[PDB]
Amino acid sequence: PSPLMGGFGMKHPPPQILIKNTPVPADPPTAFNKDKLNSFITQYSTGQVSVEIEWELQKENSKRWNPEIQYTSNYYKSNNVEFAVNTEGVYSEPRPIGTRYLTRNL
Amino acid sequence: GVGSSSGNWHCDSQWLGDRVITTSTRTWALPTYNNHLYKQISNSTSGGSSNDNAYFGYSTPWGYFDFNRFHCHFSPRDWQRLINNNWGFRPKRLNFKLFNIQVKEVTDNNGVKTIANNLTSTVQVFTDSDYQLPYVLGSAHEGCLPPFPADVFMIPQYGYLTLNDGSQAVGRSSFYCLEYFPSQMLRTGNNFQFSYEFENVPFHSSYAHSQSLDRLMNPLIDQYLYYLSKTINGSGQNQQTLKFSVAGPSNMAVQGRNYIPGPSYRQQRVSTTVTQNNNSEFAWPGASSWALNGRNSLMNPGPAMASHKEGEDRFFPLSGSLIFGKQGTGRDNVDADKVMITNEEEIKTTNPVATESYGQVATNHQSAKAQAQTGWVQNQGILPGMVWQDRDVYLQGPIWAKIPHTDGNFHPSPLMGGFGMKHPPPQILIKNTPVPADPPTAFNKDKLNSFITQYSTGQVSVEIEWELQKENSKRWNPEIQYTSNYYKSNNVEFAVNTEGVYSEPRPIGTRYLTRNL
Amino acid sequence: YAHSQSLDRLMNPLIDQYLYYLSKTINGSGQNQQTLKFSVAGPSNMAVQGRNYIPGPSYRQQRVSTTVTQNNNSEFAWPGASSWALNGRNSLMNPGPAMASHKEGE
Repeated sequence: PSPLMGGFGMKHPPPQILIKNTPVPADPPTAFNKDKLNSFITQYSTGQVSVEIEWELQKENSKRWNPEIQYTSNYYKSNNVEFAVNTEGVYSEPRPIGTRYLTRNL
Repeated sequence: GVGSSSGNWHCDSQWLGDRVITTSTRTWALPTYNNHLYKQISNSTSGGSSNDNAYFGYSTPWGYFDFNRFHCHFSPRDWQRLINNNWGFRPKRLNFKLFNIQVKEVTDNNGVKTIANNLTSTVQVFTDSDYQLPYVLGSAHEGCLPPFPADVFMIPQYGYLTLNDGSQAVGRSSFYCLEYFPSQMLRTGNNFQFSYEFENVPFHSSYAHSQSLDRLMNPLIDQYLYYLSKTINGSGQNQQTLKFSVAGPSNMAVQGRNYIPGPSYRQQRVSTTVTQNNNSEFAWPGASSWALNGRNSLMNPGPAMASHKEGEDRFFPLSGSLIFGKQGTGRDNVDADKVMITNEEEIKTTNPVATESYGQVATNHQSAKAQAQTGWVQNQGILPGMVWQDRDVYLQGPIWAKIPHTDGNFHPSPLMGGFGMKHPPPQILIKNTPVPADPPTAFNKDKLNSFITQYSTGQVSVEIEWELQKENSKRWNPEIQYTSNYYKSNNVEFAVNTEGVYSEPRPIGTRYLTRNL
Repeated sequence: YAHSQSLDRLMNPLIDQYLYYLSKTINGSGQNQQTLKFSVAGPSNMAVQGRNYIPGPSYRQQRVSTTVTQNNNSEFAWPGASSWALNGRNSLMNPGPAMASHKEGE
């Protein structure tokens, strides 16, 4: 049951976290009306969110003699730095990076 | 504190063996009522009326909290669980919370409305725990908690009636000031709560009978009792005789019985196929009613009686059943497709049909001359040996009522359905404390007439524990159960539509399982 | 004590009921005008509201005026009286079930 787009398949994954601004009615009429209130004060909210994940690693103990292939940046000069902001403040990711650079036997 | 919440949102149901605990939270808004005043009201102030509609009373600046409807506590799925699996239920415990109070002030300039917080204002709340105020709950009024938990609702205004003579009052009339009670005062940051234990009440019967009261005998064995079967030998003069026969399976109508159907008060019969009705106006003139001090009141819904015979579900008693409105239905002269008419067909096994005579009685002495004469019984009171069922309760219907404080009563189950209690859940009264505007700088003895425009909002929570009575039937074949229909439709029943409006498409009773007599 | 409320006046005079009542059976004058119209029972029509409790039992009595000229010019003390029978003997229903003596102003 490994997910086909990649990753870890779990029967009990991290739960969904749901959030909502509590409605605040505007001034109701001074005579009773049984219909649900339709007039509300315009509101929004802001805040900080933190997520901390501990990951377990599995180290390599290869006996390969020659050097491996490694992900690296290229020294050649360019207008911008890869994985940084440009002059207008926009961050970008210039390429997809996988995980398979070290090698193992079958 | 201002920046700390006074309570959390609690809304679910727990099914714990023979108990179920329901919890509901809603958002409410409370305006200022009556400009903070007590006003005398009457049909004179309403514009006049007939004698049957005259009244005298008072409206107050207070509002009140009502949750006396089953959909305030049960979701449709929870109601399905309850009614498909239990013979009975009753309420045991109640807990009530009021929290997250917000008071807002409104300022209206020439062309702009500004709403701001008033951090130092208060709301007053109290419970009528000694039952000293007129009890207006138990009259099937609007203003309860909405069925859908996301709907924000407006708190209804409190008012009451007292003794009247036309539009005038007599010396026996009572005036009540609600400020003459101790109440808790809450700023934004305070909360209110209380607990209540229900009286011991009988379980509601969430079952139908699989036997009829006139079919309780063994269909294979004769009785050892005889009945008169013939009075004349044959055609001709002077043929008088007395012949007796054993009552048995071939003649079940004449068998001796130990118990008889309950009381009746006949209603007029109305067909939903309008062409079958008489071409005249008979809604008021043809209705059953009772009189009190010269005033006529509709007998509505009246004693619990079966709505119709077998195969006559198009007929309904004129004012013998609860009629609910569909979502979006108006208030004046709406068509039959806009309303929902309940039917108490499940009680036809013990209760007489609402639109029929109870039976026949002898009205003379036959002799050799007068023949035997009988008369119809249109209203039959209680007799020893009578059995009956009470009216069913509905997901949209009321839960409890207060039994009037009187010398005597009989079977005080409320006639619109539910649990009758001498000490029901108390009334909960709430009001925004008046905040005067700027007073003059010279003393004036008159009471202040200028106030800051304010309203309040908050959350309310109600938790009820209910005791259940489980079925242990030995019936072999499967029962009837409430179910949804698989066939496709534009909307889902008991859900919202594309515009966000929740609706309840039908009334749901409680009587699907079966029991013997 | 006496009651300061009437059994037919126990409702809130400001709020409608959520129950309907049949209000019209004919559209208007003429033939074949049958219809069914329903209305909300509210403060304007208190006589048709649904109620939970009803007045106690009755056993009707003959009415006698202390202004004698208003009474019928005949003897009706025994013949017009309410009674019950037991083993062929008639007894006056006296005083009988507890009922209100008269209407308002009578």
